[PDB]
Amino acid sequence: VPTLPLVPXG
Amino acid sequence: VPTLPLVPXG
Amino acid sequence: HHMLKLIVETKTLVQSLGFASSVVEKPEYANIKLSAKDGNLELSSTNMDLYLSQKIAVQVVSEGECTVSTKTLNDIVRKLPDSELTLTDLGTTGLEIKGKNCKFNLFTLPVSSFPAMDSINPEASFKISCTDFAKIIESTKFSISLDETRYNLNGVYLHIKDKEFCSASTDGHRLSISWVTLEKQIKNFGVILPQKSAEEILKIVKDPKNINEDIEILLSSNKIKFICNENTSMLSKLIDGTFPDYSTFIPESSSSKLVINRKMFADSIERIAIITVEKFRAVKLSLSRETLEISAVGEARGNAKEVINSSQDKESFYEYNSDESLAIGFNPQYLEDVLKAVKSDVVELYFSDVSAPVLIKFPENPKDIFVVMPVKV
Amino acid sequence: HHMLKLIVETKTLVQSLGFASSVVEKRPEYANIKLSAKDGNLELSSTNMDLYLSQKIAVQVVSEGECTVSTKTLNDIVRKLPDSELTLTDLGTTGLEIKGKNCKFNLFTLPVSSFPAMDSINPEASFKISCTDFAKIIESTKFSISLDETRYNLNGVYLHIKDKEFCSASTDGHRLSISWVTLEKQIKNFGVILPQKSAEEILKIVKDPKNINEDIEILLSSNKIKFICNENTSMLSKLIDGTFPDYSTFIPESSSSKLVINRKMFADSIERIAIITVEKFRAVKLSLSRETLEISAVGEARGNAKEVINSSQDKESFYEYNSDESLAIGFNPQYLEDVLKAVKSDVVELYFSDVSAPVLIKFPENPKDIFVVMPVKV
Repeated sequence: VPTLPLVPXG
Repeated sequence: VPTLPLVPXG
Repeated sequence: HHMLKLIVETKTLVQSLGFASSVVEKPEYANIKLSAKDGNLELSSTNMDLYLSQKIAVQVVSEGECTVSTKTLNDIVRKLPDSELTLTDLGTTGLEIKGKNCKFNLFTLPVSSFPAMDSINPEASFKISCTDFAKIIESTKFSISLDETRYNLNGVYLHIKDKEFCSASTDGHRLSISWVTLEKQIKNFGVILPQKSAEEILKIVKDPKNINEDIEILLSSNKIKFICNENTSMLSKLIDGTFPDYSTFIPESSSSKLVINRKMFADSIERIAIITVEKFRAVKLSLSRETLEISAVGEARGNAKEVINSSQDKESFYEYNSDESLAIGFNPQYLEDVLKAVKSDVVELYFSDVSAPVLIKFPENPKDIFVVMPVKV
Repeated sequence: HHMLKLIVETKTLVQSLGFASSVVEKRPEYANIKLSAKDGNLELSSTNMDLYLSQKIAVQVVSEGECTVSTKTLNDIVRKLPDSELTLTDLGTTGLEIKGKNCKFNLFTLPVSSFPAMDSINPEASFKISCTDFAKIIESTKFSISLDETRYNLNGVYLHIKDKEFCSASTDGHRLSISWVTLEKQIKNFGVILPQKSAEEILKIVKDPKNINEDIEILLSSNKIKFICNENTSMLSKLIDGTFPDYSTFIPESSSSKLVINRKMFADSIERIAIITVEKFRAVKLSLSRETLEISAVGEARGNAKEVINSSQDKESFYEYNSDESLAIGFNPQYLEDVLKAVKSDVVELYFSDVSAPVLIKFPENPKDIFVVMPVKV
């Protein structure tokens, strides 16, 4: 379950 | 909170 | 071989699965047995103390049986849009539910692991209208005890007195009795039908497909069976206890009588009751010939009062044929349960002293009796 | 003296008490509501640590004054009164009297000097938009707020003005929702994070039949936001103290294939197929080709399911996929369902890249609502 490109956090 | 004359229990 | 295959009207299957799933409430572990035979689909649901069999007409393509998860099958069928569905046990791939554009495969569990309905040698059986049976349960289900330490009050007492078939319930604070005349003389008997059994058979008799038909009731020493309108049978355990002799609970005489519009009364009780707190669920009826004041108090909450004036008008009817005044308390919930049990224009309440029960009668409904203890106010 | 006494239309008071009680919900017996009668109006004030709600309703003010009572007790009582209008009267030691034609309730009061007044706002930006526009913007973004409280800056909607666009964005790391409206007047850029509960309450207020066809004024500052919905209702809300991520970097700049599909048909099919899934693996697979789409799923120890959607230029069953290549890509069905139900649209567009890259979701007749949803491995 990959996350959106939040930086940081994903 | 009185009860009916159930015997036992009232 | 013998593998199940059938086409079924979707709407009819949804209805059946609705009844099947409410029966096993206490549910990811509950299974439903599907049996296709002789032009019918038979759906079986069961728990520790209930067994429900529903038969619906289908196009039986191949006879057979299987069991799948009740919830998964119910959830799926409710969401399919086609008017008809095909069900096919395909063995290792499971039970296939097939609509026009989609296929579901459900894992099955062996039929040898699903119990059949018990067989019963009925000592007594009779038929009453579903309307009559619905009334007797609806006038009595609400005053069952919920205290599980009172085993013998956790159901409705279904019993025969001469040719009258009656339901009674009590919890020590109120008593409800509802009965109907039977066509044939029949042996005396009394059994305590468990609450959940009563609620599920009530839902069945109220179904639009059955409400205008008959229900057969077959009794055995430890089990009761309902066959509602031929195609639905429910076999229920009985509660192992002895319902108290209620004959002394019904007041033989009264000092004063109240006739009052039922809707007006019920609405006013429930309104005034809002101010109360859990520790003191009580409304006070201050009754006189000219007025009734319903009042209540709630600690750290406030107080409330409603005034009902004497009136010969139907919408607001109030008559209290006494020169004495009487201030008497009741749990508002217990009055409300009775007032809502019967669709009647007016209701009669028979009183003695503030610590004696009220007897409640509905004039157009002579086979329904309710008794409610007061509370100190 | 100066004791409150007023006559109020019952239905209107019920409506107001509904908003007063829902605003002070928090993870109810302790909440008080301030009643203030003055200049032809009743002002009802409700507040907690995070929001202050002031509601004004026209009443027959017989005597000016104020009092406070339990919000819950007043709500429960007024909801059960049958008269079209009620009389409210502070009777001192007798409490607050609520009177219909045939019944009287007396409520304990608490001293008014113990009830906080509303704070003010020094707005960096203020503007007015229609309630329908504001409702759409929250409706399109409330559902993708994070519920993970260790991610404080994602537990709200980022309400912001960028180049005369008033926008709400929300994200939870798995999806992003963006909805905006263009403003008429020149206005400075500014952004604040409105907490979820504040968003839910103002949405409910904006959806009232008395408000939905009118306007809401919105004032933004670094430490609070204020809404004035249709003149007579004001809500002042604290903001989440954090920094919303640059969400523009989440939006795919290019896509390799595009799906156009009837929205209800798509949403209904996803929901239907998702039933077989289990909590550990909330996923549906989209197997996309030019000629067909199969939506499939598996649930461990439950079963499996597949639905076939064929290509069609008919509006009711529309399906078009402009690629010679096949694409099998999974999504959490809930996250797709939420986007599909947020916008009343005939068709929906999905723009894909890689199986591990987010999908961009657009509605062609609703160009100011944009959604991004991460896939899951299937």
